[PDB]
Amino acid sequence: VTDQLEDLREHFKNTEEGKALVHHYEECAERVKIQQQQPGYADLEHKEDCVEEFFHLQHYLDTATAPRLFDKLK
Amino acid sequence: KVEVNLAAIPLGKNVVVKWQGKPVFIRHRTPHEIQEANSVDMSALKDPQTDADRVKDPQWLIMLGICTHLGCVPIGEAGDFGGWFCPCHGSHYDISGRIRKGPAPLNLEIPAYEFDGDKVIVG
Amino acid sequence: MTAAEHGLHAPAYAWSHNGPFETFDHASIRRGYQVYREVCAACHSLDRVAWRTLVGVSHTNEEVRNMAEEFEYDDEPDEQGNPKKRPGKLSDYIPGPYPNEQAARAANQGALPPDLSLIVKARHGGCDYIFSLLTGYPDEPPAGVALPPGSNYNPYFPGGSIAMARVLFDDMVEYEDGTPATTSQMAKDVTTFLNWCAE
Amino acid sequence: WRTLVGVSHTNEEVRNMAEEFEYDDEPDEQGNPKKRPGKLSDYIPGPYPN
Amino acid sequence: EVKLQESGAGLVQPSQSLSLTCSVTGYSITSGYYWNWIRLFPGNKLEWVGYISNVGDNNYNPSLKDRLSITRDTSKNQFFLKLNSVTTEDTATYYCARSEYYSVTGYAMDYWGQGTTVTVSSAWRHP
Amino acid sequence: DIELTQTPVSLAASLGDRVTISCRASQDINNFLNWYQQKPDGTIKLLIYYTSRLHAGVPSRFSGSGSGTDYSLTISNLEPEDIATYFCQHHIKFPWTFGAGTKLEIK
Amino acid sequence: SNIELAFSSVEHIMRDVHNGYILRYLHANGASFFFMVMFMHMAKGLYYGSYRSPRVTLWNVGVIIFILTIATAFLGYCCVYGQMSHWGATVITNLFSAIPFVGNDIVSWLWGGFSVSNPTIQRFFALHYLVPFIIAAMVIMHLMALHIHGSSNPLGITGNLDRIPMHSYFIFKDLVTVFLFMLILALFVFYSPNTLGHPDNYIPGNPLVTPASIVPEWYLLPFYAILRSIPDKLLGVITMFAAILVLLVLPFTDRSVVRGNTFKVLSKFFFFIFVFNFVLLGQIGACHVEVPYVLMGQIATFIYFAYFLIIVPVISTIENVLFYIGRVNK
Ligand code: HEM
Ligand code: HEM
Ligand SMILES: O=C1C(O)=C([C@H]2CC[C@H](c3ccc(Cl)cc3)CC2)C(=O)c2ccccc21
Ligand code: FES
Repeated sequence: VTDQLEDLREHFKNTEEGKALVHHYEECAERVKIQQQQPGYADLEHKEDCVEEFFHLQHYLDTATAPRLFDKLK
Repeated sequence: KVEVNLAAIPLGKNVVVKWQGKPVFIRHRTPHEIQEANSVDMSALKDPQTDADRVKDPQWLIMLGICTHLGCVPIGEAGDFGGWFCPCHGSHYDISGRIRKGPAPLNLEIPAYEFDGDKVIVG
Repeated sequence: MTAAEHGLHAPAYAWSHNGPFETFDHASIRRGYQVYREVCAACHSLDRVAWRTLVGVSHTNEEVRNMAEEFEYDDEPDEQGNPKKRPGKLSDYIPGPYPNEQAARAANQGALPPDLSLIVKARHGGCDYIFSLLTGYPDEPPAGVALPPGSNYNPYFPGGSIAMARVLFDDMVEYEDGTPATTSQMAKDVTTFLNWCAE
Repeated sequence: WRTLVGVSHTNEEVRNMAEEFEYDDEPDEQGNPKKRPGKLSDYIPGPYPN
Repeated sequence: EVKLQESGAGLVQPSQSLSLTCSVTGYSITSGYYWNWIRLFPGNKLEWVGYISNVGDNNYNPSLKDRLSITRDTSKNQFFLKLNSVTTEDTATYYCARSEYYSVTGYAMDYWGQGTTVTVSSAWRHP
Repeated sequence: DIELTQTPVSLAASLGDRVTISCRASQDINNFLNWYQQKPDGTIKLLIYYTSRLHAGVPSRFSGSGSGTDYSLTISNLEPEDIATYFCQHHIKFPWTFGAGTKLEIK
Repeated sequence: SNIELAFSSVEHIMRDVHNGYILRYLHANGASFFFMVMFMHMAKGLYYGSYRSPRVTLWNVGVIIFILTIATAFLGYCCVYGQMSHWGATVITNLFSAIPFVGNDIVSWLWGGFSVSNPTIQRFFALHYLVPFIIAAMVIMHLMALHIHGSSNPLGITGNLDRIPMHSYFIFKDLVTVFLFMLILALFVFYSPNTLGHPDNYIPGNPLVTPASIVPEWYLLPFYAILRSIPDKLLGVITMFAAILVLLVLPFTDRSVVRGNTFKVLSKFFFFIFVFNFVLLGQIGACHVEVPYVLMGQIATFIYFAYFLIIVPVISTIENVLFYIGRVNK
């Protein structure tokens, strides 16, 4: 059994706005790598991260992975 | 009187312990952090005090986690001063445990303590 | 407040009991107890719930008498003045995994696993937030978030750094009735069971 | 024990008596018992365990 | 941050007075710790000159005690050298520094001036 | 006036390896010994206080130690450029006293 | 009321005592409705200018009652001994340090030891028993004042020309609000029992660890706000208490010549700024000491006291003069 939720999160990541938003994070996840190889990074002090992205994604997921999810369940 | 295992405290770890019904704060201070504390303007300060008086060895910050406003217990590694924030009425404390922003009139109190081996007797 | 310190808002799943006319799903509660027994009991006390209280809700009189006696509570001293054990009675409170606060932390990198009996009320969102923290352990701590040694990431916890590692991994519980022992079905139940426990 | 001090004895005199007995004490870091001598803060222990 | 800024005549004619000044910013002369003078000799060796404290008590070196006068202006957050009767023997780069004090770790100069080089000489310069 | 033996009298080293200056007091100084650092442009910094303890910023690869009357200053690798003359002072009493130094160039 | 059994015993009342959960949810939700209804009662007194002679003493006493009801409900909270309880009880005990010199000792006394400990929850239980009889004692003088002058009217003119007897009109009228009251209270009690409480309170109090969401009771919030608004300890305390006392000047600063905002446009208007400020002030209490919230908090607080002390006597004096020139010849 493909997890009733995992499966539902998947299907929604792969709609229009899912694509649009998984990307937005990737663009950021890449940008992070780039900033990390650099010298004296550990003393950059204001190091970017992509939690703000991440959360914008789950919100889109949640908003759909919630009123739907529960009927797949027992 | 109580006694802490100083070795069991990583460099940059906040440790709380039960003494006299209050909490006692012990941070293991990094040298960058030690510098922040002692490189500051005692006129930008409400209850102005030299970090080196507040501490015996600068590597060890040791104080009663009672917010000198109306006596809550400040959240660690918090605030706008690399110290502590008190969620009760927003008093901000710095990395030497002293008052920067907020209603608190005073710097987080320093208990009596003696070092001994790596055991500090907080009484 | 940064959305990272707050934790992400758990969504409005549609529970069996939500609504003014809705009894719990007792079948669901029954499952959660197993999901409770096999999984989280390893670490978590449920001290304000008594064996008898299960009877008529999730189980039947013996069904709970059985569970009850699988544990040796303390019992009044013999004629000499020396201890003794004894099995449980229905009159008892489901024993914690640990003998005190310390061994609870020793067994968890110095974390104090919350007694669960009251969890669905001692948290905002509650049923949802319980479900979501349990089905919301994502694979990796988001680009840039640097996680301490022995701590996991969760968007639904505040500041993600949760001292509880993920614990739902499909099928690790053998659902006695015979339901998809998933993780979003292992979870939805212990939530409905933990709901009961606090209310 | 303390209640004796100043009445029948002197501070140490009662500190002495006090510590001749091992009261229960909060568990170590592992979660296992321990004894400890008494303090003046204590109540003079009964001969029997129950 | 804290910063120390040297300023003064570094070309003094013998039998006169060497007179430097160390202006600070990012901490105060009258909070805490110690306010020092230290000279770096031609032969690349360092010597402690003296100090004024945070409440202005003068621990001088006794090699130079009969000859100097550390002081301060508190309105201006700065401390002063005045080495009387200068000989070429005194020719060296000069450094101001703040020295902390702890009970445990004792003293340490952790904030140093940028340097001001003096040369005792009877040469003439346009004032 | 407690005098300190700086040694070796400035010995250079190879680009990729360690080194270890040392101090030796004319008296018992009780770990009250700091280590300083003079980059050729003149600037002098703090590196080590109370025999063994880093100052803010000085990279963890710096070490230093000692006790009684004899003290070290062990570096880990001389890259990228630790090129400076490393003085040492006692502060057990007054007046305090630096060493000779120990200039550090490439071999 | 022992600090151990305390938190549990309430769970006991919840899990075990027959109808005990109904006992708790009613006690607690009820305390809230008490406070709503009391604000609406105090509202009504502002709007129609009840506080106004001959009813001053009537008014004043209600200010004493309102004080005793906050004192009462606070203690009843400290008796659950959850998280919000132990820290609530720390701060209120600590308001007394604000008192010059002796202040710390008062607090120590008042604590019966080093911290909000056991001799504390036990006295907080005992004082919780005592005080409600004091309110009732006081409700009697309050009703005595009410009695010798009788109620006012939504017209702020004299009653003495068209009186009718409380039985059976108002007895029956009052019965309508009563049932309605119970209905909403039933609604909360059975369906929304904690839609009014803070989840931090199902957590056993812990003296070493304050939470990081310190929202206090709603009916209390607007004061929490005012308290916080002041970056000074002594002054902040004073200003919190002053937020309630100031209510006693209201019969002097009302400069008008008529009792009642009813025929009073400029008065109505600010009266609802006052209401609405007061609610905002409350919203400010819930949010973190973040920006612009602090500065918003500060401005409301100003608006608050300014309404009694400034707006009202001003407006009402103006409003006298509009009433003159707005008719007469010369
Ligand atoms: C149905 C299964 C389980 C559930 C629903 C559950 C639930 C929870 C909850 C609600 C918290 C509270 C954190 C918060 O909300 O602030 C928590 C924390 C914790 N849990 Fe679990 N748990 C489960 C299983 C386990 C297991 C199997 C272990 C270890 C073997 C464990 C160890 C811990 C520890 C050490 C903490 C402390 C985390 C902290 O202090 O932030 N739990 N758990
Ligand atoms: C235990 C709390 C209280 C009780 C039992 C109570 C009772 C009453 C009753 C029965 C009346 C007559 C019905 C009515 O006019 O509403 C009244 C009116 C009044 N109350 Fe109270 N009250 C309480 C709180 C307060 C407070 C807190 C205040 C002021 C701070 C206050 C001031 C007044 C005034 C001035 C009137 C006259 C209203 C008018 O002229 O119509 N009361 N109260
Ligand atoms: O820090 C506070 C705090 O300051 C109050 C406040 C609320 C208003 C109280 C109040 C006392 C007296 C009066 Cl007349 C009015 C309000 C004062 C304490 C709380 O209720 C509280 C509750 C739980 C945790 C922390 C806190
Ligand atoms: S108690 Fe810390 S801010 Fe008021």
